Amino acid sequence: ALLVKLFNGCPLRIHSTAAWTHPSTKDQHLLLGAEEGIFILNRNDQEATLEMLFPSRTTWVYSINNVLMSLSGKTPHLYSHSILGLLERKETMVSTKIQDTKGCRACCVAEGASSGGPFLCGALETSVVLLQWYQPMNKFLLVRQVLFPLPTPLSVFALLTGPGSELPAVCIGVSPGRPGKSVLFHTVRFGALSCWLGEMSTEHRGPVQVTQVEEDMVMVLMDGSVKLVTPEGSPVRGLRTPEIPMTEAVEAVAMVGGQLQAFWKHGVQVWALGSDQLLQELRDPTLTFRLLGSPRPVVVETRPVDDPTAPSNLYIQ
Repeated sequence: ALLVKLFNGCPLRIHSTAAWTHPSTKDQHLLLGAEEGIFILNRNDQEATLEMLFPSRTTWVYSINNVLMSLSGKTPHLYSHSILGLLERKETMVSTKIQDTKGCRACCVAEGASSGGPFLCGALETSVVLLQWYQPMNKFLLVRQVLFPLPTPLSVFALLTGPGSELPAVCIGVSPGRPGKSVLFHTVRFGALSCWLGEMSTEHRGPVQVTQVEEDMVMVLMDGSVKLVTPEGSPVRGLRTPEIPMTEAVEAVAMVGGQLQAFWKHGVQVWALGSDQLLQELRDPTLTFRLLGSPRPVVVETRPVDDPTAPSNLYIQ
């Protein structure tokens, strides 16, 4: 009804997805970070093929132009890959390990924008690394490494950028603020050493998610609700009612066409604007749904309930 099938019976264990379009061509290819390695999804006519590009286990994947960034290896490192190079090594290294990223547990992205980004932030043990996009070399460069108070286990790990921020800041948690209107972000600027005590609610209740969707708007999933707030955590005035209660046990959310897409164990819901309608909805108790990537593109995974051993089907939005 809403989801378009990409692949039938995927035997891979997929952790992360990102998109890429071949220059001088039309169709974008899906890049997949899997336990089995990095794959590209090709499609000649009505046949889809998953082609391996990089053999190391991969938990995180990200592309900009013709560069693929990845978190890979049994001992994790941040990598950069030439996508064209990877492809040319499979036609019938181009892959560089990045310094000081050994043991990296997680990477988040900030799409600049006024700050001369994009920016990558990798979490280590007692420190974080900050990488900045450097166009003249089409390369991310490590501009700052700093000691940082990292929770264990990592929960929220996102980059927030307010207007006027020269650099993004690190958000490693979120808490309730004004009941049903605002949130309190746990953001630490680079070089600062802060943490939050007391009512450090052990994982609130269930699913939590912090995702900056606009220069001055952050999407927050917390305590069965989705709030649209400023990067400082204030409610976004203009327009009205920036909160949407979740009817389902929503696990993940995304902002796509200015619309809110929610994902839960047995479905996908679409919501409109600042909070009003409910547009489309996909429900199926026989299928276990799982968000793989968002918002560009949205990639969703299904399996028969409840057979996690089974191969999966892949979809786009």
